[PDB]
Amino acid sequence: FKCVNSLKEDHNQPLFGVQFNWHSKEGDPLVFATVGSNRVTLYECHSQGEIRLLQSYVDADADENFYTCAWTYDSNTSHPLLAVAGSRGIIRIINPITMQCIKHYVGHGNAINELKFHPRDPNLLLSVSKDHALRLWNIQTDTLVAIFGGVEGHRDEVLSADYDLLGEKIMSCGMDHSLKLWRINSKRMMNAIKESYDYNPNKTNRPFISQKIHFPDFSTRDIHRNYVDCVRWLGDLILSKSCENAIVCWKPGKMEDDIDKIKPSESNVTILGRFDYSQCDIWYMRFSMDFWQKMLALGNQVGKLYVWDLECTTLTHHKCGAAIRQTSFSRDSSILIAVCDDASIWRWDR
Ligand SMILES: CS(=O)(=O)c1ccc(-c2cnc(NCc3cccc4c3CCO4)n3cnnc23)cc1
Repeated sequence: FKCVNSLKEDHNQPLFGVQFNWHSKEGDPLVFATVGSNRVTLYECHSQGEIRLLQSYVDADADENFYTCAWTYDSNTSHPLLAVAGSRGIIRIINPITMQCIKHYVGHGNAINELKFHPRDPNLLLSVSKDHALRLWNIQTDTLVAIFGGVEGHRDEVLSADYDLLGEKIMSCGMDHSLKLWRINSKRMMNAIKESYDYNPNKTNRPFISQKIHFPDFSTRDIHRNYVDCVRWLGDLILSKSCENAIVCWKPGKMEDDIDKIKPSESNVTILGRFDYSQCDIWYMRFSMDFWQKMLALGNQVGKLYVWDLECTTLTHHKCGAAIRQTSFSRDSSILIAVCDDASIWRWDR
């Protein structure tokens, strides 16, 4: 990788999130979104390192702080859509052509830390909050499918979550040092998703009733000893990090235990590997993987970018010295974008 371009957003506030749109066809524009302050901005990647500003969404509330964004598509037209959320605890669905808000969802009792779309169903949106819960929404029928939390749920702010390859289960993590598994291919959850598609408030005077999921299907606090701020699946294995200068590769149960045989009472975990690094000991730093899960990237608090081949390279620039909060690879893994605390954006080409 070589640094081919850099820019700074006029607001001068930290950029907390970045995502390339992985739903665009080959030959169509390569676009990424950034979130920081009360803004969402779209950019296009052109040849010879060129980055073109497309449009921006500026929230009516000057005190809103966006923390996360995620891309999906309309199941009938295949047109892209962008979801954004932050400190207000309000989810906004944005049309990327006009950069206008189509609709919004209220409900979480505090800030939203991460948004993720289901890998098979573009209408199923997962949100994780400071209110200690996860929520699953159906954005086609505007319904709240389920709330994951309660008696055996997280006992402090939830920081991250990820669906597995097929979207049969979710792993969540947060300030309580725990990683919790929630199966969504159960008879109860499959029926609830089916019912959310049948609901229409114009054909009944009764409200849609959400599932209250009080119990996870697995839980551990034995991987990290501080806030767990990023989790991703790697097949049936899990990659997770805290502020302790390592990404840990682990699995529930003993070495030969199959993930789908794991019982909620499972007391063991198996450590498989560790990715060690330096100067990344502050809260709120995300790692990412490329589409094919062959590359892993993480920025540090002094502007250095670490890249591992999953099948370590340190990327540095004399003008890049602020904390790198999140990174994103283009679908073909030829471009890597990094966003910083000083509102700067960095483009690395392979
Ligand atoms: C410049 S400062 O004032 O020191 C500062 C630093 C960080 C944050 C901050 C960042 N991001 C999140 N939330 C979502 C997010 C964004 C990125 C990575 C990440 C997560 C959750 C896990 O990892 N924040 C939620 N509440 N505060 C923050 C706020 C102020």
